[PDB]
Amino acid sequence: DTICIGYHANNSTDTVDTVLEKNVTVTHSVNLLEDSHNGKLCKLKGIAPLQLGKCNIAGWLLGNPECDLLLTASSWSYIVETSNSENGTCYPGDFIDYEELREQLSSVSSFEKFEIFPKTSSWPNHETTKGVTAACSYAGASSFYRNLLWLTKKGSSYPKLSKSYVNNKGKEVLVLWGVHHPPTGTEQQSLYQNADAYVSVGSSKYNRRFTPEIAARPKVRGQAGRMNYYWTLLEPGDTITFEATGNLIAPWYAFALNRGSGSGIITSDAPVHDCNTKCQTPHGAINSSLPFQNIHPVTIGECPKYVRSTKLRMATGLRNIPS
Amino acid sequence: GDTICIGYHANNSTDTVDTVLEKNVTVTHSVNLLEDSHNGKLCKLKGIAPLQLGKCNIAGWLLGNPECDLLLTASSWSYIVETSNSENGTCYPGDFIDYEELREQLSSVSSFEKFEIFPKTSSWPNHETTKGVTAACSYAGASSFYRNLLWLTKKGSSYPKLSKSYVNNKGKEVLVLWGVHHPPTGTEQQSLYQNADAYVSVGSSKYNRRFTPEIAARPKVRGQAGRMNYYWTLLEPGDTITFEATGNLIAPWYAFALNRGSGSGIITSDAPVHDCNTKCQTPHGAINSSLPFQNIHPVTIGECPKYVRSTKLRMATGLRNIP
Amino acid sequence: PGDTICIGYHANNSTDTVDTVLEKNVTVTHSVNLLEDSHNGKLCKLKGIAPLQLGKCNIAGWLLGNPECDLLLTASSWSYIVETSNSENGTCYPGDFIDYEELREQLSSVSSFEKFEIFPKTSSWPNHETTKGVTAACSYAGASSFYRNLLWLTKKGSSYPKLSKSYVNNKGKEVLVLWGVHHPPTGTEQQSLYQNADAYVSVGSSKYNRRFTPEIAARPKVRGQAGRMNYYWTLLEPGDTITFEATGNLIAPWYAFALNRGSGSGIITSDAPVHDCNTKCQTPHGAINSSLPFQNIHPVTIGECPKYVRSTKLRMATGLRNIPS
Amino acid sequence: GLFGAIAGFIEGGWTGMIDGWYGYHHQNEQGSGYAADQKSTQNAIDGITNKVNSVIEKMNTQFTAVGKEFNNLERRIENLNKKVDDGFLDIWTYNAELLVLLENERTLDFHDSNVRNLYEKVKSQLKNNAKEIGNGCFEFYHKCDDACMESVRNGTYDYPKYSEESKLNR
Amino acid sequence: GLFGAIAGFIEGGWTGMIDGWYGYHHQNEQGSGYAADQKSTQNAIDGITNKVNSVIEKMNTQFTAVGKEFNNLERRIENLNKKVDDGFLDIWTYNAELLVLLENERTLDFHDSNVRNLYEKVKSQLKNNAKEIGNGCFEFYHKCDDACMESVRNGTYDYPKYSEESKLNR
Amino acid sequence: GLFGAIAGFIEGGWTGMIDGWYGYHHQNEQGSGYAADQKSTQNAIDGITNKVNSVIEKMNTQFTAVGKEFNNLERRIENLNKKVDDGFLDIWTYNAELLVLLENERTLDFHDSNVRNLYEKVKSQLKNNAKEIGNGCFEFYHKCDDACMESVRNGTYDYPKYSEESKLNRE
Ligand SMILES: *[C@@H]1O[C@H](CO)[C@@H](O[C@@H]2O[C@H](CO)[C@@H](O[C@@H]3O[C@H](CO[C@H]4O[C@H](CO)[C@@H](O)[C@H](O)[C@@H]4O)[C@@H](O)[C@H](O[C@H]4O[C@H](CO)[C@@H](O)[C@H](O)[C@@H]4O)[C@@H]3O)[C@H](O)[C@H]2NC(C)=O)[C@H](O)[C@H]1NC(C)=O
Ligand SMILES: *[C@@H]1O[C@H](CO)[C@@H](O[C@@H]2O[C@H](CO)[C@@H](O[C@@H]3O[C@H](CO)[C@@H](O)[C@H](O[C@H]4O[C@H](CO)[C@@H](O)[C@H](O)[C@@H]4O)[C@@H]3O)[C@H](O)[C@H]2NC(C)=O)[C@H](O)[C@H]1NC(C)=O
Ligand SMILES: *[C@@H]1O[C@H](CO)[C@@H](O[C@@H]2O[C@H](CO)[C@@H](O[C@@H]3O[C@H](CO)[C@@H](O)[C@H](O)[C@@H]3O)[C@H](O)[C@H]2NC(C)=O)[C@H](O)[C@H]1NC(C)=O
Ligand SMILES: *[C@@H]1O[C@H](CO)[C@@H](O)[C@H](O)[C@H]1NC(C)=O
Ligand SMILES: *[C@@H]1O[C@H](CO)[C@@H](O)[C@H](O)[C@H]1NC(C)=O
Ligand SMILES: *[C@@H]1O[C@H](CO)[C@@H](O)[C@H](O)[C@H]1NC(C)=O
Ligand SMILES: *[C@@H]1O[C@H](CO)[C@@H](O)[C@H](O)[C@H]1NC(C)=O
Ligand SMILES: *[C@@H]1O[C@H](CO)[C@@H](O)[C@H](O)[C@H]1NC(C)=O
Repeated sequence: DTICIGYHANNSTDTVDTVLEKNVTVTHSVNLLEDSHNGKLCKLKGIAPLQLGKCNIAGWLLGNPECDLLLTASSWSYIVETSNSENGTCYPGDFIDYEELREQLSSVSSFEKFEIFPKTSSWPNHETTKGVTAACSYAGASSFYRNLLWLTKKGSSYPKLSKSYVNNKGKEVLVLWGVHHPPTGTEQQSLYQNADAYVSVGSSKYNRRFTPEIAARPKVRGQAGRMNYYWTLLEPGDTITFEATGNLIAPWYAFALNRGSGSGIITSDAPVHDCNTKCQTPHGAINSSLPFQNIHPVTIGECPKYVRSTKLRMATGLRNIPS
Repeated sequence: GDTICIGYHANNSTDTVDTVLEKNVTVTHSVNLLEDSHNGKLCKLKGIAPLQLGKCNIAGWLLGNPECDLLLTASSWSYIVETSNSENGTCYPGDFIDYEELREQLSSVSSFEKFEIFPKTSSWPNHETTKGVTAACSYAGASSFYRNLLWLTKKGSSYPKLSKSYVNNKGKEVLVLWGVHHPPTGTEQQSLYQNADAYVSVGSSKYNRRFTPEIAARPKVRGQAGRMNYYWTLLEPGDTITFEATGNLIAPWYAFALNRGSGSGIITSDAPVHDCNTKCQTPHGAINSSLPFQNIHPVTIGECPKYVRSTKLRMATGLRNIP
Repeated sequence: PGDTICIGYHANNSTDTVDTVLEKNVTVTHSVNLLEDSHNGKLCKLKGIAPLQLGKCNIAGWLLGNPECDLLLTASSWSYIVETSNSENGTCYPGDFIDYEELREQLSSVSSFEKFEIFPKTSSWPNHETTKGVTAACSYAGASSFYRNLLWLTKKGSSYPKLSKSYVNNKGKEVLVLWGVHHPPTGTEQQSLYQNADAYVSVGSSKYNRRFTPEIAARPKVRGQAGRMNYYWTLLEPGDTITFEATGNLIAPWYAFALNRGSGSGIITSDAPVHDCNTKCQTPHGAINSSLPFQNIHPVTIGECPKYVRSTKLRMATGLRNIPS
Repeated sequence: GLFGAIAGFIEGGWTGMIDGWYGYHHQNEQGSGYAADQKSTQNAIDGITNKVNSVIEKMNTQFTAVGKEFNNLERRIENLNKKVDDGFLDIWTYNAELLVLLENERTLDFHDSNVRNLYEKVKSQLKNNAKEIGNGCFEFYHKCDDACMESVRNGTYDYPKYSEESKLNR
Repeated sequence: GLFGAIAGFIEGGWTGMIDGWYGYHHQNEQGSGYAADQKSTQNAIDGITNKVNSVIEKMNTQFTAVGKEFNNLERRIENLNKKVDDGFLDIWTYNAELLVLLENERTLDFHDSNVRNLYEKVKSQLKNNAKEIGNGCFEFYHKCDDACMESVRNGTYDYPKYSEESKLNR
Repeated sequence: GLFGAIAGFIEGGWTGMIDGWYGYHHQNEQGSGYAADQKSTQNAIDGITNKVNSVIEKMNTQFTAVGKEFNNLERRIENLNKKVDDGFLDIWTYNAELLVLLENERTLDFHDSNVRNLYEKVKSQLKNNAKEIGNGCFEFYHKCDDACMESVRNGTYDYPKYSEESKLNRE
């Protein structure tokens, strides 16, 4: 009579690497590396992302006339730019501290847009109806940004304007404006009358003064002039005051901001869908409890840690020796 | 029958360790690698006490905000302490240019000699030196001003051009601070400085600026629609700094000859200062430990154990305990 | 008294030692060193291309064309750029080289260029003075001189009319354009040089746009000059145009550089001698020739190198404990 | 390989034994059969389950991480941000891969150890009441019915009881 | 455990043996007692001391490290600074916790091995002059006085000396 | 060591066995000599080669890395850059040193294990046809000439063939 000691074998074809030898077949193992996603852009906390489409952040917040679909946007789980996100500033110029504004937006989960300076009643002594350009066309006609107002001389006079807004919204307000720089002194005169024009913007914390920089530049979208774009975050209770004798592209609409965490701006050409996820990448969503993933380093939500690995399989059972 | 048995030690230890295969293993001996104790006090390093800013911050100290008078004598420290109430900084509203860089500079200063760079009573014979006070900087019931700067105004109905240089003969870097005032109106400009169109210029071997007042009413802060910007520079040994102005200069009065040292820093803490000594300081308290790790605070001054998020790091030295 | 067989293991005369967790300095029969600590003490070619030796010049002196840096006027291609501890010729006229550190960062991915006369001196400036812009601060060979790659324009007669001058980039690659802005110490010198008290310089391309206005301040002499000059640069993209407009104070581009981008280059500081050898891996102390994973020679490396660590030894046991006894 | 049992003095595994990782094959008059060892297997299961949960537990999930943008005059801080991201990624990739390699070696050796310990356990129960073959098998010097076998498996084998019978046959 | 001695074929430890980690308990006609094994315990103490010191020595101390301040237009670099601090903190917490986990496993197994090897050393000294009980104990076939016992403890047991007596009784 | 053989019950190594890591010394009427065990030696060489290569493979090479410069008003970012460079250097130095320490231990133990398993392999082949001395040696209870020895070395020793001769001499 006999008794033997022995160990399990099965038909497992799972392999793992060890330090002394590669590709060892084991009876059981577990994969620690997620390499699968659903190829879509989903909701988080059941909230849909904001798809900018052919627009970028600048085109959205300024209201580039190509971005009118976004006018209604007010809340999102994250923001999506695409490979075709080219509509931003349609009048050439510099968007001052643009990358910083993008970083700010990354912690904004919603806003309420409102008419900070109503076009019809804010500017009785200035022309509000002629500030359009072929650089920002819409429907084959010269136009302009929807959230800013290009003020010009009424008749032959641009009197000193002074306009203030007090922030009674109970939260931060994002105010955007521009300053225009004609290419010639006669153009400065046509638009604004005053050769020695200035723009001054002040709040409790912001304080800047701008003067026209008149010079011929290479034409960009037909324009030898430039417009620089500016922004500030006005704190609850604070006031912002504009004073100008020309060259002000005035705020028309502004944005009362709601801060939230875990949001962000991603770049992706993946389709938006009605599904819901805990973890989103620019390639697609992940539904996994595995500790690692090799899908993408950019993530929104709660995700496995990105690593460059192709295989992370941990042995749990033993060397498989079925002979 | 006659016998010998081979065996191992057991004792009354209740020390437990974690291993890969099993948690909370009781072992006969062990060493804790994790420091979790501190004395709750801010202590001296190398026998030198920290500088307690108290209700002031770094700006309030270097400018001499009138609420900061207890610091007027401070000359050397081991590290600098701000508190949750370090609120007194710039009392007249405006921007302190490169303020964060100045804080970083002061982080490698271990002492200084404060000196009267431009004595108030003898430096400014053609200008008014006694009227430069403001309700924005009130102290003890009266309008006042920074102790280390001097607000020059017109003498009678005249503010003639001033020109003033200082040569650095201190044998080390000198920190010089000044301001430029921007009134809210032409009326106040003329009232303070007489000259409607004024400037301030500052030049050294490395610094070069002409400042022009920017006259505009901003929202009132601390009762002021005007603004004052604050500037600073480090003057190298042998170099000269030259100030010229026809108005709007908040002149240096006191400057600081800097001694550089390493291993210093600024921390924020509400813990009390005491006459104790340590080699390692955190914002929660001092640490006296030769252990490799601590979970007390990531901010440390001196020679400290490495900060980790762990609650337990216990290394087995003896064996499994089986009594 | 029977036949016998014993089981045993190798010993030899190896003296190699390794450290282990439980025991230091264990002698083993075989082992492999993973830490490279040897170099040849020279600066070598990479891909068979020599480095550019700035010598007594620095990158500012090279690009602006400090007259002391004339031996570099012919440099056109390199594998990396070498500054030394005596690289002191740069901005001979005192002032600030704006975004200089950014320019240095850009140059780290430039492997060659073609210098060209962007605005020829003799024909570009018919209404301004082109021959009086020399200074004792930039003296060469016994005489007042100036940067080779810029041109200090001043007033002709009693007038400095508005200039406007453009260059279209037809080079098929990025063109690095440098210029300067002079800041006299007094309003009087402003008038004597440029006539216009209210002068400006504007520079614009499709993407770049900046206005410069003299900042006139009394200030000390540096290299004999109370004036200052600020130096500026921009990268003009293929097909784009740059336009200079000024009513004074412009130190105009004269020569500019069409750049060729290349990866894995950079700027190092080393006093080691350049030699006619080739390497895959260069550090400031010398070149490395090694297939080892780690090195403790220098954290700065150019090419394809082992990883820098502070270790003084990394020796893996491969054989067993050596017990010859 | 470390403990000499798996792929060693016990040359091969048993596809016939499906209810556990380690166990016994017995053969007597009353029949033959496979029987997993509940205790050894279960201790191996708790151990490995703990190993895996511990590996996973040390790995913080990743919360929102997205790109930053930089303008054409911020190339140094752009390159710094890139040095930071690439450096952390190199380290985590290294840590993940190395932890799996080393732990896999340890896991296979652990199973080897468990088999070996089970073998020596049985060998100490039986002593001279059986002889060792060299391949994980013992031949008894007495009749061991399924009751006896069972005793051997659950560690209650009574040696003295059969010591005389075995001494005789032996 | 990996080597099968501690909490293994030697069920438990000895609160009675206070002067070392490993040793012996004997009973003869002269009396009983515990005695630590100097050689074994000491080698274990040197090894463990070295392991602890190596761990500590690889963790170079933290020198002054404080927060940085950033203005309201420096959010990108403030966030970069935070990413760097958190990232290094993740890595060091991971490395510390993991090193202690893995080394603790190794230390326990080192001890287990030290006990196994001690038992095997005695076993090959005694050969068939004693019978193995199986619980870590040997019963001699001859009289083994205090001097004989001491020779077993210090590795100089004279097998031939007692082979004849033992055969007789065996 | 962990497995008790090297510097253990087999007290020292053999400078006379030059062609392998583990092996045999025999003595019989025909003569004496050393012979490496090819199977165990080659298995160890393969393992160790794989270990070294796996170590190197996880160390992707360093491409061009040159210093960044900062102006006098960029001290915070200069210091951030230094914190990053120092932090990564601390980590990589730590990983390289520790990996070599731990793996060196594992490697020596692997050798100790291979010697122990070779010894136990021979022991179980021979059984009671030889007596264990205790120092890694076996004395045969039967004559074992060169062909017989080679059968022990290549793992084909025939215990039953020599059992009767052995039993006569053992008693
Ligand atoms: C929303 O975003 C879209 C996409 O970016 C913009 O559409 C582009 O507008 C630009 C600017 O006008 C167009 O670029 C221009 O193209 C002219 C001709 O382009 C050729 O190729 C296109 C596409 O293949 C053809 O449709 C076209 O018939 C031509 O064959 C050039 O003449 C222009 O060059 C001149 O001006 C530029 C300065 O801007 C100079 O640098 C040049 O040297 C030269 O003097 C110019 O490059 C582009 O074609 C449009 N693309 C598309 C896909 O439509 C929208 O305008 C934008 N809308 C708003 C309001 O933001
Ligand atoms: C030293 O620091 C202390 C503590 O920070 C500081 O005392 C504080 O001063 C301010 C004075 O502005 C006080 O806050 C004010 O409270 C009044 C009364 O309720 C408000 O009306 C004020 O708001 C008006 O003005 C604001 C602009 O400044 C407007 O935004 C607002 O709409 C109103 O018009 C203002 O909030 C605060 O109460 C005290 N706190 C204490 C503890 O005394 C002190 O002034 C500092 N001193 C110096 C010289 O630096
Ligand atoms: C090229 O670089 C060299 C080396 O730096 C420059 O030469 C140096 O020029 C400085 C400034 O003129 C000299 O320092 C000065 O010396 C005089 C006394 O002789 C003193 O009065 C000044 O205050 C200052 O200390 C320095 O001596 C001189 N060194 C050498 C080695 O000659 C040179 O000017 C540079 N040339 C150009 C065109 O960039
Ligand atoms: C192994 O067995 C399963 C069922 O237990 C069977 O479905 C499968 O085809 C087999 N797999 C392999 C790899 O042989
Ligand atoms: C994700 O997978 C789990 C289990 O695989 C499942 O229960 C859950 O419904 C899935 N969630 C989504 C959103 O796909
Ligand atoms: C444990 O044992 C030691 C040694 O006998 C003794 O000093 C100590 O007081 C004991 N501690 C406890 C908690 O029993
Ligand atoms: C060690 O051996 C090598 C050849 O194997 C020989 O060349 C060298 O001289 C020897 N060294 C000693 C210690 O004699
Ligand atoms: C092993 O040794 C025997 C006896 O010397 C020999 O005849 C046989 O061919 C060998 N087998 C192998 C593995 O080559």
